[PDB]
Amino acid sequence: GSGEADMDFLRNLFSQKERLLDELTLEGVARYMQSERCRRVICLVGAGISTSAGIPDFRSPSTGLYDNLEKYHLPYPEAIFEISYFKKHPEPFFALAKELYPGQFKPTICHYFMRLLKDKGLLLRCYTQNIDTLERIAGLEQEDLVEAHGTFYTSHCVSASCRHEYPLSWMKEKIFSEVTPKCEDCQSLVKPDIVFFGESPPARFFSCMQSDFLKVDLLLVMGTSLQVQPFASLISKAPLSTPRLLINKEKAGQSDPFLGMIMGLGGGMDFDSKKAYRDVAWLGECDQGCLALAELLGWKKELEDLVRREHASIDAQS
Ligand SMILES: [Zn+2]
Repeated sequence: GSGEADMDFLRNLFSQKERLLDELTLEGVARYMQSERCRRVICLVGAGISTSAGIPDFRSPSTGLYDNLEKYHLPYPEAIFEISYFKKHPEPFFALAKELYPGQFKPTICHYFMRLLKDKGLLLRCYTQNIDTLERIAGLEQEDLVEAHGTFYTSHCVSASCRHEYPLSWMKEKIFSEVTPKCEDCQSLVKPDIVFFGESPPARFFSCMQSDFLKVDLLLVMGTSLQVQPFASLISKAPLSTPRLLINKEKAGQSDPFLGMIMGLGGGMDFDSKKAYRDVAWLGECDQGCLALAELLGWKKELEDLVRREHASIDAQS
């Protein structure tokens, strides 16, 4: 390949060992988090943090969700999230969005735990797979978040020459009234800032992925398998001394041999080999693990009060 020199040029430009936990347990993590050294925490979260809110298993065809979409005849399943298809045929996506827009679910204990991390100046960043808006509803702000698949909170005209922004109430009204949103300036489609196939993600995603893991003191991985992009790559970016806690129902089994080898060679999770020194798995429901961890930090009541207050505020304002 005559391209190898160019690939070497870029790789050289973009190229980037203590035991800090006294014990590989939740209790050890909680003590570490109270130590001076634990200043910057990154959470990586997936669908398991929202199950307890009632968010459905979207893999199942058996719930409300997709029946309404038969009439559209998609040419392949991903077409509903592909930008060139959306531009010609926006209706299927907007029919799905009607189900997915927030309003019907509240954040979980796990979300509010991340709100406490923010309140306490510990949260460097939350990387989320989810598109349920629950992190934002819990009070994490855009600067706190890298939403891997984007967000329904913000919306923009799709034309690169315009890119007018529209607020959630403007969109939600249109979607609920089954009016396809058009830009008032240029008449192009307006879509929520969900990152479609074929679309560029916000630049800040890469910049955060390239910076944040250089000086992170603790990774909290909740409600996701380790073998999911981009998370597989991001945990292996942390400093070798940085402790990493997984809170999830189950540890995933092996999913592929390249990804598996890569993990093992690259500084993937090691909870229980003879070389284990910094990774902890806590297996159970995300809410239960965050309750437990909060109790260890002396935050039980603060967290309880926060959940109750915020849930009541959602009731009051619905
Ligand atoms: Zn426009």
